[PDB]
Amino acid sequence: REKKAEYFAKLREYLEEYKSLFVVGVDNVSSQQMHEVRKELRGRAVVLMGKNTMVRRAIRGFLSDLPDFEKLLPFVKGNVGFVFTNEPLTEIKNVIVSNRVAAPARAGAVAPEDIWVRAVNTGMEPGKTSFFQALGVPTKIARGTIEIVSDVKVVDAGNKVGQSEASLLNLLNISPFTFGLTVVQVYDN
Amino acid sequence: MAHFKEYQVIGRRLPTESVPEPKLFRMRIFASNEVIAKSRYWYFLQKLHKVKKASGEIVSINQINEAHPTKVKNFGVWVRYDSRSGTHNMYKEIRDVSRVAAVETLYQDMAARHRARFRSIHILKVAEIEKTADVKRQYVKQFLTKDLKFPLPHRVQKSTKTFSYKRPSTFY
Amino acid sequence: TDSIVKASNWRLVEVGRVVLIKKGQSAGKLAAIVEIIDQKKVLIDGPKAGVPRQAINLGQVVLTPLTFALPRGARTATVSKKWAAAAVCEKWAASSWAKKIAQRERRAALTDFERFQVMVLRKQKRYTVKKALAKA
Amino acid sequence: MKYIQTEQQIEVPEGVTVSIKSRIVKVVGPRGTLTKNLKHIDVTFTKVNNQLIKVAVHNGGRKHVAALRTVKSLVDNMITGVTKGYKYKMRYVYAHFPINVNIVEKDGAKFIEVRNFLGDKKIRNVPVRDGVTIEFSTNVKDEIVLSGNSVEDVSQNAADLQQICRVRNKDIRKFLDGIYVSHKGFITEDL
RNA sequence: GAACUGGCGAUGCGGGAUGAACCGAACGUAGAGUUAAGGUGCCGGAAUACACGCUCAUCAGACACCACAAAAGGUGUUAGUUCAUCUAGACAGCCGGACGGUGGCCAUGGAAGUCGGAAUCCGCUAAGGAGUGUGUAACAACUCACCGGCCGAAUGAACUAG
Repeated sequence: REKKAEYFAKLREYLEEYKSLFVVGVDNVSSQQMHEVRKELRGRAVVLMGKNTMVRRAIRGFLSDLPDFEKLLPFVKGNVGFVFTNEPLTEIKNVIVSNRVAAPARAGAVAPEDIWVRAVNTGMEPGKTSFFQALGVPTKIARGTIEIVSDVKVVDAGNKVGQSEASLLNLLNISPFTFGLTVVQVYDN
Repeated sequence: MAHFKEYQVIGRRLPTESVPEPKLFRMRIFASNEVIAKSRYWYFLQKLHKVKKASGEIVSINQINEAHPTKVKNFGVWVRYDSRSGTHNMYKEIRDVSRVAAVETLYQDMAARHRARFRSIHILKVAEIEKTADVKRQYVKQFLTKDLKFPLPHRVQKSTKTFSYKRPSTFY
Repeated sequence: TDSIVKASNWRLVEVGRVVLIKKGQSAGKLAAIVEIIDQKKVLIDGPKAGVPRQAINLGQVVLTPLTFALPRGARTATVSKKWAAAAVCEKWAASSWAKKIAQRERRAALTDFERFQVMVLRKQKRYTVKKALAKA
Repeated sequence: MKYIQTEQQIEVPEGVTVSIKSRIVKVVGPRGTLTKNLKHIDVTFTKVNNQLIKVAVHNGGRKHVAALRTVKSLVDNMITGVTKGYKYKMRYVYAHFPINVNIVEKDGAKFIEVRNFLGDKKIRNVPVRDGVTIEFSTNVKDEIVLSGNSVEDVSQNAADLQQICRVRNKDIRKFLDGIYVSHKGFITEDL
């Protein structure tokens, strides 16, 4: 026993006094969205959707790691992760204020509503946006006063995204789709 | 050639007036007749030591006999042979009844799976393995367990006569 | 409400099953399988029948449905004693195969006078059978 | 090499049962009956005691032994189907031209019509075979569900439909409007 | 063109769609057993026996000189060579790793992980990277790496030739 102590006989043994519970599942989301918000108070969060080393655990049986884990006891198949966090949830709405410049999401996912935001002039040259033959964007300009000739809806929810349609369209510095709740349980003993 | 035999051979490399009593070399070789046996022994001696048939003698030949022909035996075999691109060094094992039948099966197996005619094979050793849990290959490790119950279905059988009324079956 | 399967039971090769040969030096003498090498080659024994101990290919041998308990790797002194103890000949000759063999042998061996006897007796049997079959 | 004797266990519950001819197999259970012909490789079956059927083969190569577990999969899957039912949920997706699907009986045939698929205007027909039914899924938008006992018939029908709803001569990754499976399960749950 | 022997227009043919030159072989009339450098189910005179292998080939393959194949390759099938793990029980049933450098340089009102050029380590030591690709011509940059939940046995990698 040389390296295993640094995980079992070190971290868990020095923090075998936790009674919090934050069970989350990354089914299909931008991983860093949940990761940075689990962090920010960095150094107290690490995903550990584990593996099957419980035969060895029972061989060395003297853990008593989480007695509050008796709820999904017939779920020995892709179990949730033994992650240790004891953070508060009354911090984001008072301590941190006026961020407003975070990074957008993957840029490409499906939006909830069909919205066309009005574009303001900036004084730049046209870029590499000569790929729109399929559906396109019929528009007309007349010194700022823009006029759309026909509307197009591209896709609904429940379908994967294209490849080269996220270059110079969303130039407002807005995250297109984070806006959701993904969590299995949030308890304290 | 025919069904194999095998002999022990002893040569001497005839003496000299200044250096009498040579060292007396022995080998044991597999063949079909005493003549080709001694010829192939001389061939191996040519290859492995400096001596010539015009400068030697065969001091003894003996057609040995295997001891216990009743006991089925597990024989490991080492061989070095040449092929259409290069040479190799192979090792196998066979469950058989005697060493002559072992080598007879080995030559057919090599001619099957490597096209190694008799003119390109020479055996290094054939030894016995006596205990269990020492075989290696899963085409001979089967028949060691207890109770080898199995049929061999589809019992075909020919007919000396050319015609037949009953339209036979193949039960067994 | 049953899960029926027929039988799927055919005759096997196994230490103890007496066998019969068809072509070779001995030619038609029972023998007892004692050991097994691989799919084709084994060694058999039949000392009371007078065959030596040797190895024969299974294609050269015919099987039988009789058998009895044997230990592996035995030899003549044991297999002959077990053969005599089981007394296979008490039931083999009683079986409906050696009787047909003896029938073949006698029918091939008998001569002209016996043939004429069999002819007249076959006329007798035909008469007797057809008598009872005609009326009823 | 040359596995002289290799077998595989297969279980059967008490409610159902099976009868094997020389080469034909016939399962019967509460949901119904089923039959199948195995004149393909000829491997042996051996009963043990009303619950355990051993499939077996003797002397063969890997090509000859693979068929053993193949027929094990066939038989245990089909008995699972006849004792538990199978179902396939497929979905519709459309970009701008919504689909119009319907079921139409005529001469005891029961075909399915598809319309407004990328603007076509003459019928896209597809038939259905016995032992399987379909109902348009209520309280949910743009789905269909096949449900049956066997698996080969229903999977083939679903594949036939999802292959018929194909398009050519357009962009190869922009157009993704058609029909495709989504869920594969049983008519019952955990039984 | 030529040396060596056995062959030649003028030199007698088994094998094949013929015979100088594909092996060159020496010749009585009725007169033995085998073959000249032979194959046998039928082109028929003769054994549809014996032991292991490829063989599905949706262009199979078939007997010397003779009437044919190699770029480059095959978890298609058999047989081997070598190297590392296993009853101190690992594989195939899902995850992520962004502390300082990542705000690193081009005539002092603006350049946040190399458009025009050098460089990829440390204290850290189960997480803990200046990155194969990287939104206005960087300021707002996401995916992935010895670690971690039941059962229970052979598996993994690289080569060799039929």
